[PDB]
Amino acid sequence: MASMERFLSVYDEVQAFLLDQLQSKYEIDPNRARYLRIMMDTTCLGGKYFRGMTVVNVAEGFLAVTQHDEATKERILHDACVGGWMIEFLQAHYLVEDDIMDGSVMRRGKPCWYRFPGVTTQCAINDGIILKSWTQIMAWHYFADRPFLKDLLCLFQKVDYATAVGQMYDVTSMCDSNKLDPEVAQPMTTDFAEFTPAIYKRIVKYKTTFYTYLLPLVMGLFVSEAAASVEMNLVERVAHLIGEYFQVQDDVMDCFTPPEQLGKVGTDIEDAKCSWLAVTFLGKANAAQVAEFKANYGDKDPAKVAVVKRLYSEANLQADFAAYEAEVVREVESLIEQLKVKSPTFAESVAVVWEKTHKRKK
Amino acid sequence: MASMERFLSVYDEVQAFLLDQLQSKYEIDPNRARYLRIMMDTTCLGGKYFRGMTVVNVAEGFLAVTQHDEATKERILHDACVGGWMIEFLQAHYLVEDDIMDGSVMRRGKPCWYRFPGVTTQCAINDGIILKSWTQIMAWHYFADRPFLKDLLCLFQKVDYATAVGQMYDVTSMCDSNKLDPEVAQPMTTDFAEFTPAIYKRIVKYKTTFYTYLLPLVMGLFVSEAAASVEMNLVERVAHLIGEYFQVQDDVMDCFTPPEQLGKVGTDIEDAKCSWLAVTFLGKANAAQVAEFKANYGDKDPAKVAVVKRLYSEANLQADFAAYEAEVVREVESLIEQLKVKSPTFAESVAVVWEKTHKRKK
Ligand SMILES: O=P(O)(O)C(O)(C[n+]1cccc(F)c1)P(=O)(O)O
Ligand SMILES: O=P(O)(O)C(O)(C[n+]1cccc(F)c1)P(=O)(O)O
Ligand SMILES: [Mg+2]
Ligand SMILES: [Mg+2]
Ligand SMILES: [Mg+2]
Ligand SMILES: [Mg+2]
Ligand SMILES: [Mg+2]
Ligand SMILES: [Mg+2]
Repeated sequence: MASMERFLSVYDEVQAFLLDQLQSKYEIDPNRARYLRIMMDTTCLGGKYFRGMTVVNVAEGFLAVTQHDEATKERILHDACVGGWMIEFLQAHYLVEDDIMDGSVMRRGKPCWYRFPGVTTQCAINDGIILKSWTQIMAWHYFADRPFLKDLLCLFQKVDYATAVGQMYDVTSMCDSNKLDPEVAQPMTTDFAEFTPAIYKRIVKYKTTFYTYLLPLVMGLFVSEAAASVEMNLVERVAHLIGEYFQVQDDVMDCFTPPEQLGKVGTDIEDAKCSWLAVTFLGKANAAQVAEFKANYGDKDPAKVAVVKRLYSEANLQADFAAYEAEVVREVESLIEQLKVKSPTFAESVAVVWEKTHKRKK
Repeated sequence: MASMERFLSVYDEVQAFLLDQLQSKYEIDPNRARYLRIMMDTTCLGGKYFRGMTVVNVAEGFLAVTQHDEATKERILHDACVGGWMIEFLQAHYLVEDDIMDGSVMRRGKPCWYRFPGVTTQCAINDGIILKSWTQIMAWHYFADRPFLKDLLCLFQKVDYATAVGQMYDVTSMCDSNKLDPEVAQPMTTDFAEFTPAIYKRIVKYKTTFYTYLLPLVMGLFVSEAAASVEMNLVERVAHLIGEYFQVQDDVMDCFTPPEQLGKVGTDIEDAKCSWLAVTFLGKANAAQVAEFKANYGDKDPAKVAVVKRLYSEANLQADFAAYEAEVVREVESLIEQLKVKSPTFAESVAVVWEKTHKRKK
């Protein structure tokens, strides 16, 4: 796609500025500059760029239906790219830490950043922190004169906070709430009482929906200066729904999608994560099925993992997924329909975003 | 001290707001709210609060020499406390990650946060991230109406970035620059060619001086609205000097100060850190001394650590420290003298900050 290459060109423009600043104002040596360049490329590139490209196509939508000088058209497009990358970089930040947390071995077909021989966990933690720091630097540089600044930084902060809170919920999802004690080591849940749709929804919302759909959609609105034209309660509502779906997809892909296609090696079962599959299974399984699940979940043992994957297949889970997908298509159509009232151009943007998500394989 | 208890009361006011927001807008359950409260208390409290109390006494300085209503006097003091805590929280953030990175066992007399049985490294990484996130939340809440907002956030971002960059330099200080390769595992330096005053100064500057002296001093100036009265080039110059000293202190304390007094268990030697002691030793040691240092540095082996501590003691390092301290007192007096020209009230503030630092034991 031609549009994806134009977005990727602003990355090179962003990377060159970021590395020159390091050299000119932070006294970095060539080899450490090289290291961070490699770190940037590995962590930030290789993905679908769904999040970056959403802020671009929300922005383009308005550009087709708005009178602007050629120069303004150009600057809004450029703004959409920097906004895109900020998000991309913000995700990169979260991925790096997520991988050390979930103990993953592979991201986007290459090894996980911390698993690079010359990196190790002790560098990666800081590398991630720099990735987040970058988002703010490229904000204060590029958007220094822009009206939408205070508002962009405020949303960024808040979206970021939700993500950290969501991450906290997720990494402690295999614990019993009432047992949580910083002084006593945490045992897995034996009863799985916190594997409810409710508690799962709560997790997904904060860890996924804010940075994945809310942020790019509203960021496209900011760069366009079109926040006022749409009803923000709908955007929050649509973003949390497509966001929920996007994470449900990610969960099934973890178990049933081959790594070569996925680019990721599954880790949920071995980590006893409160995934949609675990929750949905427990949502329909019988007494014998449940007991066998309890005796097998949360182990790195290839046999116990296989017993669970068989338990999922037998429970006919891809039937439950198609019934969930059917109900989401309804509610997304609904909300897109609602969005036409005030902003037809943003309503289609959401129709396109939903389409690309509802279609993904990796 | 009475002033330290008043600052600590705003912490309780900050913590209560932060935890109520979680409950009201982020759907947190009592036990997870309890967890973060404990996490906040352990990471943020227990320290000297040098950084928080500096923004307070810079602010008070101006208040004694400026006409203000009782209400304004009160609001500026309150602002100084929130500014103080932001910094305290920003440090807390860095400490948590620093401890996993340096592999430390003890912070402020208690175990390192990640070493709490009920925490583990996988939670701690995110906990740290939340600590940083908090600083921004309490910024956007408390300083939403304040003129100094854009300027405070901009400095915070930049100071934060330097710290991450400084951290990057520090964790890779036992490597050879030219060998750094994300694909090849990193061997210790055998030649120690990057153990120069220059390279050490470069490290300390970015990892310590920005968040420890620059940030609180200028933050006190912002809350007072007094940035214009002082010359910023002097503040940057004085903060990087006292900051250098503060880190030099931290290095000697690592080796020669007993943990019971320090609250920390030393880790530099075992990690082959580019510390002031290592650099200063190599700066005066002979051929036989150097070779023995090379064959012993960077090991967790109690015997090899002891051989190094003896090498430091023999090289009469506390003579070199007193000559460095003497030269810093000169240059700090100098800069304080320079600061009297435009701002006598801030000049004393720096005279007091230097005094407390030059006096510390822990
Ligand atoms: O399966 P992955 O690693 O793609 C994941 O969705 C990433 N991720 C998603 C949301 C927040 C985050 F920090 C990280 P998860 O959390 O491991 O499921
Ligand atoms: O000895 P410590 O742990 O007090 C240290 O100064 C902390 N610290 C200082 C600066 C930045 C940072 F992230 C952390 P160091 O780095 O381990 O020497
Ligand atoms: Mg995760
Ligand atoms: Mg993961
Ligand atoms: Mg997953
Ligand atoms: Mg360190
Ligand atoms: Mg340390
Ligand atoms: Mg130290």
